[PDB]
Amino acid sequence: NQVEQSPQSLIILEGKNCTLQCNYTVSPFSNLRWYKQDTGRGPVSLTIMTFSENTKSNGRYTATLDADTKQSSLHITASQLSDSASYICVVSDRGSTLGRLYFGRGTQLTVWPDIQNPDPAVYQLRDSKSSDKSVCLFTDFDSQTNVSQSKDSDVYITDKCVLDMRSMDFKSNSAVAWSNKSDFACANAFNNSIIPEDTFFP
Amino acid sequence: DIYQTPRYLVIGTGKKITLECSQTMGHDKMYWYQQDPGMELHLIHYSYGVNSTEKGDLSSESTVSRIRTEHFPLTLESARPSHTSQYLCASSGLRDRGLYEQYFGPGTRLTVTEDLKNVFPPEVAVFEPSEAEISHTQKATLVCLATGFYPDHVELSWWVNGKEVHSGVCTDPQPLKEQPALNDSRYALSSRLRVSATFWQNPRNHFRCQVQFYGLSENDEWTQDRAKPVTQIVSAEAWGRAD
Repeated sequence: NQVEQSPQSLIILEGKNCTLQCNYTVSPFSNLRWYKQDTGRGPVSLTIMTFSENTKSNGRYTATLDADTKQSSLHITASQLSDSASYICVVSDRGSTLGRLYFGRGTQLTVWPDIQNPDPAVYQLRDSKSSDKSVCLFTDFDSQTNVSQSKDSDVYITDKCVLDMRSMDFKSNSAVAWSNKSDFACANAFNNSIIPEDTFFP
Repeated sequence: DIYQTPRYLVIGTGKKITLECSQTMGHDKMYWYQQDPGMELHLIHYSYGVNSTEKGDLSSESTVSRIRTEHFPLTLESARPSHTSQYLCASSGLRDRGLYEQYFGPGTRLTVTEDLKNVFPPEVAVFEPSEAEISHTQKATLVCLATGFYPDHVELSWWVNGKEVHSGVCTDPQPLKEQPALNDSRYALSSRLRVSATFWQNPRNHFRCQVQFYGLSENDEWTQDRAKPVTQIVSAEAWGRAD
């Protein structure tokens, strides 16, 4: 590709800044853009810059260009959850109807919450017997805890998810495991994962 | 704005397909992109105006037509698994500054499958908060489970007292494959709704997990003697529990 992006992917906590990189070999050069693409949606144009402009801002998004060295950076200030998305560098060779657009492969960005007071626990959730299942919920662990998918087509483990209780100023991570088979209990549902030592098992 | 239909399409192999794209901003240049989930945007066709038709850096089993400035339909030929992915329509108009801004449609997520007999709607279950969580945290987490569905054409939403909520909700970004060794594996998806303990303890509060499933149409031929896996809503509910 004539447009390469760096890094391939990164994971950051909310509150922090980060910088994505675009390098190109497109010649001639007319303008450079940064798109944001949310999962399942179409890209949104964040910023356009011409060869003679250094820098362009859109909210907490600030793009930088050095046409001399064929390099642009997108800097994100005070990252929040919704920043989680794929960011695409696109370069155009000519500034008019006849120009072609060149898309980088994009950088995947994930933004996890900053959990100051973790309270890891594995709860069992009832109701149903609608489902011949048993649902376990691993919750309130901090963002460094990694949730590993288990290798039983009986035992299903989702990856981790951030939920935001806006009116309480409270955020939490959670992962859901379940299995119809009887040989299953929340005590060992998350065995394949490294849960914190102090995890509350009721 | 710019529009795309259908949003979701499941189709058996070898069948003709047309993806509609409309734009009412009066834009001249229009584009079609193909994107595999997690991958780059490959340009496949474009148009300069009224009667322009060109090919992109990827040649496929596809054609487009620009009869009018508004409509830019795409045609996919003898349906082949490969088509499975997202097709994005876009147009660029002179936003200002001498520059053209690109605007994208919502897209079509296409799945192409060997046999339609492999299409199944999801099952939905809701699970109430554990007493342990309630007492330990004064919070209460409902979990919703959608399982047994093919293809991955699903939209999960939570309704409390008949109004849709987004606060306190997290849905898996990606679904799970029931059996990850099979081409047409069915899927499962999970979501959490978290509320205060006192909210949960009010037995007047009503909770609904709703899953919109996109499948076959009533027009589509069905020979399978089971219920046609048509586009439908599958749902599950719980009520607050005084305890």
